[PDB]
Amino acid sequence: SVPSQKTYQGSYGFRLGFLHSGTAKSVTCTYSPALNKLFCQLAKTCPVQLWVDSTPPPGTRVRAMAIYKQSQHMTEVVRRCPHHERCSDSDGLAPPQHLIRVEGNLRAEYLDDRNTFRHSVVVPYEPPEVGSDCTTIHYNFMCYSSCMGGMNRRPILIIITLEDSSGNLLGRDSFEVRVCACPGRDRRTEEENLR
Repeated sequence: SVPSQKTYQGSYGFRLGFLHSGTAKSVTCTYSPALNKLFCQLAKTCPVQLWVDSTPPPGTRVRAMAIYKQSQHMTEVVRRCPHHERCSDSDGLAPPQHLIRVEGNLRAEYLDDRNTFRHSVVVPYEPPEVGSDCTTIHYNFMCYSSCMGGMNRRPILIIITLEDSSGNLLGRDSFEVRVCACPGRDRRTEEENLR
């Protein structure tokens, strides 16, 4: 089967937000609203904001999962390539096979789905701190889009789900991601091509 990607704000008005990082050659992570696509370097910090209109219940969680964007590849589990899964760059929590990691959250849990074999990483939703209007999760993406035997140049979508304590859907949003050497240039290029 295939995870839903339908945008759904739900009862709490859940949606993502992204910083405005620009397209300088030196940028390590940058988001294109026109393409709904994040461009980032390998394993670098990718801040993703969570916005809500009202605070969901204690025990609410936030899950991230990757799927292939093209329909003909969508049933294939997105995973790290045969090189990266064996490079012993584990942070002690994330399984070496998982593309998506959460950085700096000791409560992050990594799931290998017993039925679909898909990977995901889930954290507790924390309401914004004092003087803050949103909550930010720092993600790392642990393979290049180009990795042979892995993503193999195929585009992927990251699905972020707000879920209750049982894992039921409360909200959903998504963005494409490209992991590449020069996110600034690739964003500029793809946006030009779009135009």
